[PDB]
Amino acid sequence: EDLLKNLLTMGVDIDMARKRQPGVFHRMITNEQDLKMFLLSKGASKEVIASIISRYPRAITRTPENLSKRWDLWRKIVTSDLEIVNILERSPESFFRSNNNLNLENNIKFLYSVGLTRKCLCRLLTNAPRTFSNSLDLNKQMVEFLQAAGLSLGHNDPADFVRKIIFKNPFILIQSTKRVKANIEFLRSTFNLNSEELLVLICGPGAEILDLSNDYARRSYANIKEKLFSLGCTEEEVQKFVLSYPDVIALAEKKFNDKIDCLMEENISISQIIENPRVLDSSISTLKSRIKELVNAGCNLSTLNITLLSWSKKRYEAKLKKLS
DNA sequence: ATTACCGGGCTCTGCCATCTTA
DNA sequence: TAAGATGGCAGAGCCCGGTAAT
Repeated sequence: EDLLKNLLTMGVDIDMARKRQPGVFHRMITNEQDLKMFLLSKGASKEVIASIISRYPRAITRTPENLSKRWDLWRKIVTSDLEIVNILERSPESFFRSNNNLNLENNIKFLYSVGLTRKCLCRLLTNAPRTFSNSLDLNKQMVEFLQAAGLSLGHNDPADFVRKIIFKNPFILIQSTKRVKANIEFLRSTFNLNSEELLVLICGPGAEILDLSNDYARRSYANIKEKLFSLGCTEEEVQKFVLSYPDVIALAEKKFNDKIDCLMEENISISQIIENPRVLDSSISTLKSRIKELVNAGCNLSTLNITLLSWSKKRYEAKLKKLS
């Protein structure tokens, strides 16, 4: 009845909203006013509230009480109201897509029961909020899948692998077990790779790899192989390089290639590059920016130690002064 | 005094398909 | 038999600085 006019006053993108959840508009009762007041109660700007609703309309169908109990359960994990406003601005659906506050509460029990610390639950929730809308069974699945993979390989107590992984890869619990499995095999296959080596890879420098979508790791490594092969890098060189800096798989193929070229267009050998993988941390902008700075003093780059291209502003800028 | 080695800190969706449920 | 609840998917880095090494 009064619905559409409210949303207009609230600043909502009504057309977008209708298309995302049309069933919300076929309802004889809605709590849009309650919700606005509630969020205003907790710090949220009028604009944010509109954005929120625009993207997840079903939000307006929750009761003040439900909202309050959920919010309080988030406060058992995050410490301030402002921290929660900010999360919801970036990810409304995670808060509003369920209304099962019992299940939420059990997740939290379960996560504690698995040995994670508040510091960690806070980390999950802040970066991977949607963890807390998973059903209990779904969070169990994954956790049991990790435990399994823990003991399937050398690790003495999976309990502590689980934590290492979840700390380093706070996005692990909202990936399918399918996806994660495949990325593990891809790793095992393509490289050495005995249980011990693999474990350290997964908990550490290549933890991101487990979150890559189906066949993306295959296809990015391929492009890495081809691109380096094309430059006279043997396969062995190629492996040592990627195992020493597995992060490089995440880059989009064009981004990797570009980077290689923009360096090498300035007469930096491929050999110089793969022997100092970390230079690829820098953005292309950071790279060319810095490349112009240096050639623009006496440096020839052909024979310079290039580690500095990926140093901090301070260490880099310091060294640049000294070179003029 | 200066570089190497290595690990940390930010990282926070939005959509579509497929069940449940009332 | 329609909404709500849930699972699952593609996407595609950068930067800083403590401490060891020299």
